[PDB]
Amino acid sequence: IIEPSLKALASKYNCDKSVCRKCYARLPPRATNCRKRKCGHTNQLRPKKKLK
Amino acid sequence: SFGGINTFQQYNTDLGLGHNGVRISLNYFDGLPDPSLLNSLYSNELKLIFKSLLKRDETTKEKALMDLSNLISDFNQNEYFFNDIFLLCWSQIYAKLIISDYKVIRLQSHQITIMLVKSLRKKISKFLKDFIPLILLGTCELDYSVSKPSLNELTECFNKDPAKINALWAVFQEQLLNLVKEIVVNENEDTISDERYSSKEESEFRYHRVIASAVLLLIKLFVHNKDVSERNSSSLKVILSDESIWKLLNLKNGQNTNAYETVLRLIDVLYTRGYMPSHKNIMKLAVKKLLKSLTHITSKNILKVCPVLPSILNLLATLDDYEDGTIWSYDKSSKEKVLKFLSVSRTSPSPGFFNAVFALYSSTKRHSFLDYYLEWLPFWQKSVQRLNEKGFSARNSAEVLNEFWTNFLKFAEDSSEERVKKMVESEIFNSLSCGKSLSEYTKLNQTLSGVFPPDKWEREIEDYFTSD
Amino acid sequence: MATRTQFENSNEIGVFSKLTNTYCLVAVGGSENFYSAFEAELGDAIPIVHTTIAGTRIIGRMTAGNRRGLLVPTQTTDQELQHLRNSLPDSVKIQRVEERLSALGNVICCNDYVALVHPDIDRETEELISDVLGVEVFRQTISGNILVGSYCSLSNQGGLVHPQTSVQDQEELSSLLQVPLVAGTVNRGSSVVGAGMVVNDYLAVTGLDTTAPELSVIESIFRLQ
Amino acid sequence: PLIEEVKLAVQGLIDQQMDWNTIEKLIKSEQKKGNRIAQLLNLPLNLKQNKISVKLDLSSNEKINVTIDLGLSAYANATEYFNIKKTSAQKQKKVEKNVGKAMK
Amino acid sequence: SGNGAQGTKFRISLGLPVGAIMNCADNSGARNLYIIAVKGSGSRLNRLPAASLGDMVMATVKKGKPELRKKVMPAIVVRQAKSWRRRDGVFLYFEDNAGVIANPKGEMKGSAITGPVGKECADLWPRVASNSGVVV
RNA sequence: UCAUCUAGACAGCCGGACGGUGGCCAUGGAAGUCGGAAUCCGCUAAGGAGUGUGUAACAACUCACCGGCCGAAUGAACUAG
RNA sequence: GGGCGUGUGGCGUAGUCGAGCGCGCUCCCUUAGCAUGGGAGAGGUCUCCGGUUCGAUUCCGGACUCGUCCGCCA
Ligand SMILES: [Mg+2]
Ligand SMILES: [Zn+2]
Repeated sequence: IIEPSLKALASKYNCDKSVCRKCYARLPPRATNCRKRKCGHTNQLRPKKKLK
Repeated sequence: SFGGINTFQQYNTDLGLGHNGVRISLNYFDGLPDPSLLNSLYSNELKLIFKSLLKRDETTKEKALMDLSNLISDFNQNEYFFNDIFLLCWSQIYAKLIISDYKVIRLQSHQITIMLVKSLRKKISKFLKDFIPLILLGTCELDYSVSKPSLNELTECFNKDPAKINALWAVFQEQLLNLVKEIVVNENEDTISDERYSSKEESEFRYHRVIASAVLLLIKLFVHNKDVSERNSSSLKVILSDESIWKLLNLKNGQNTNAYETVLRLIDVLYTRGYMPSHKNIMKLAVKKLLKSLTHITSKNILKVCPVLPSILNLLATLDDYEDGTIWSYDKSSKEKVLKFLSVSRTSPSPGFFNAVFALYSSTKRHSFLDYYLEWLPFWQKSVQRLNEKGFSARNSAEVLNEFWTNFLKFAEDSSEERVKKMVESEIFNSLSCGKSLSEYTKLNQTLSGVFPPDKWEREIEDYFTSD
Repeated sequence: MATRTQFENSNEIGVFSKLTNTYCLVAVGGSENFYSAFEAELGDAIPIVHTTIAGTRIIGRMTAGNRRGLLVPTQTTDQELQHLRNSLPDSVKIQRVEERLSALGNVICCNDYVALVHPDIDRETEELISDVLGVEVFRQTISGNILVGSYCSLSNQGGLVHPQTSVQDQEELSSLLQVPLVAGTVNRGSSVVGAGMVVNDYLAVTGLDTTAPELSVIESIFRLQ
Repeated sequence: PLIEEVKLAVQGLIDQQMDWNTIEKLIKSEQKKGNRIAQLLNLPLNLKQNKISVKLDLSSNEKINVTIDLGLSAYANATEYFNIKKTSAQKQKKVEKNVGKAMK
Repeated sequence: SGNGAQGTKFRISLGLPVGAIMNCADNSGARNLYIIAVKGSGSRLNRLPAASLGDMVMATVKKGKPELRKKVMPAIVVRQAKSWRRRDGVFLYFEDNAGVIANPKGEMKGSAITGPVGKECADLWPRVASNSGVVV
């Protein structure tokens, strides 16, 4: 156990992201398009897979 | 950092050994420190030491103990670190640690607690009731290495005052008894040691070592406190009634007779106190078990069990006196067991064995336990013959033979019969004549000062010169 | 105690260490836990010497030790011999042995009073053992095992021998050594008991994989309680 | 209400990260001590599946072991049992229609 | 060597390539060992994997007892007979190639070793040093 | 091509987001939110017989709607260089 | 290598979405031989595992699998 607030603060940077389906890039959670050129700024995004 | 609540313990409302609001118990499953208390510890370093102590591997535990000791050594810097919360947690862990298989863990834990008492004197008063019984149990542990240092440290802690050490026995006697009860009655071999990591044996071995320490403590408590029997009778009865103390009286299996010896001492002490006479059931249970032990001694284990045999016989003689040999009456086959025991015992003689045998005879003669002529003499004669064939072989030989003669001579005196007199003379001559080098060992000759009138011995010397 | 120790992963402590009543010898290339076991258990009363014998980390199989004397092979250098002479107390005698078998811990199984040797040792080496160690010597094999030092662990109180040993050989060796002997295993069933562990009057050190019945057999036969 | 307390008690031990075997030994010890919660719990626990079996008196007499998921609320666990009943009833109704034709 | 190594080993001049037959020094009933592989050997085109003293090899019993023949087992080289240099600069060699049988962890299948063994092997394998008569 | 727009639009904060009514069937329960149908009034500046989270069912939170600040364009879908 | 088919009792072998026979032998009875017959026996995870079904050899998917067939150059 870390602490509940400290787990929230660490998960803000480590777990509450989104993943581009084409190029696996770690993206902002409210993003609409990937920031990478190689996937062509696609809008195929998924949430980052949580535990539990 | 630490999570979870001991909800079950709250329902239980039993503090076990602890009187400070924390359950303290020897068994692994319960009495573990509460997580909230662990969070409350003053420093991160303390928390880490505790986590390591909880972990099963010994090397990790030893390192943690070493770290804790280092922190205590620098007390002035770390006085802030040690707080009631630390003491409550330590008390719960210390109990588990003292039962540890590894000696180093046991020794270090004892040293650490003593240091805490010296350094935090007068602030550990609340916790003295929890700590003192455990410290004492360590000082009364069969292994010399754990016990001697621990006692020396304790004496030093109390400024080398004998009175203080004795006072401790008196002040916490009720608590000391509670610890004994917990080991003897509350615990079982399984509870003390995890089954997965231990065999059926070993688990038994461990329990027995711990229980032996409890008995040694009980004997010490009785000696130190004269009025213990009256004040704590109910508690004493429950500890005594349980068969666990008595199960220790088995010589068929087991590494040492030291534990068995401790039980014998307890029975003797109880008889001297009169508790055994006072409570018949406890006495009968003890006596029957002792008789069973006599059967256990066998030719295969005679060498191993030989030191304990003089002691066993001596206790029996004392018990026989009670109730006019009432002890033999309890068991229908007791006489047979004794006869068998004697036959096995005679083959291997240990120092002091003969004196015990005579003592038994002295108690038994008034009530005619053994026929003097049909039964006893054969035992004596065979014994001398055996002694002669393989006498010098051993060292104690001179002492052992001396003993036989002194004892046999007394036995012979109460005969008023020709056969006994004849046997004495013939055996004496044989013992001296085949001999070995009886004259040469001056001590042996001195110890065996004489067996007959002076002039006759001279006549026999005369025959040897006169012989072909 | 039979103390659980490893030599960097090795569960054979008799190979890398030699323990007597008066001194202890440990290899120079050892871990902190391995040194800390001997330092904590032995205490400050008994010197512990970090030594190398003949340029080798193995010292227990190279040397045969006693409270009165220490025997070293011919290949031991003058620097190692002088370091042992300075570090050891004045009571013990250190003498080089000039003998073909040259691995004295494997060759010789010895205690304070009586010793068992390899049958084929030279007579000068036997007299050298009897002189320096002050110990009476028998040439005997343990059920056909010529390496009595590797296949027996011996102390004053008792002895542990090879597990596959004839019972007649057990009472013969027990009567010859005047100590009780038990056939048993060490380090989760390893046959080499003398290489497996070291023992003296009050301490035994064994590998971590030595199981609890084996450790109980050790403390029972060596009377360490 | 009693069931919820039982669930909380088991959970606290799990949170500590205590060995599952040790936890069970503890339950047994508590039963000897007469802890009420301890008495309710059956000795074998399917911790791997997070299921605890708790004996419940038929009438506030005989106690029937009931599987409870630690994660779900006590009420929720009960609904799952109710759901099984509902599914069984639906199956039975379909079977009734099937039987007449099947027999022919 | 590899897994069961107790420490490292300085480079000894390689004397036993693949296909070499060495004497079987222990009392396991095997007479010779035939080397088919060397543990830890590198890869080069046309180069035979060669063994030195103290190395662990894979070997078959070509001559010996039938329950030891016709299978592969690990072995440890204890006598080399090709001269090699130590860091004190003596060039030394035995008069025959010899090895013992072991498991992959390194403990000996046999119980006693006949003849000398090298100290570079005895330091690296403790069971070999345990059952070894003379270490040079 | 649809919509909104100085009579205050879209983002961002803040407040309300209600009664008839736990609308009718159906379920051991399901009260806006397991489903089937209907989907209407009042008070309104405004609030769906409910957008989700949500409980055994509740309770609770949030929505799309209206309001203060902002003062001017903005939202959705689609087409092709 | 690939493709394709296959699989039932201790053995063999018949099977509609509703596991049978024969044999080895379990027992009992039988007979002028150059010795048999009769009557009751046991025995399946239908290769295996899922889904479907109302249940599945029987329906379907996966795996196993044994048998088949086809595959280089100068
Ligand atoms: Mg090539
Ligand atoms: Zn992308």
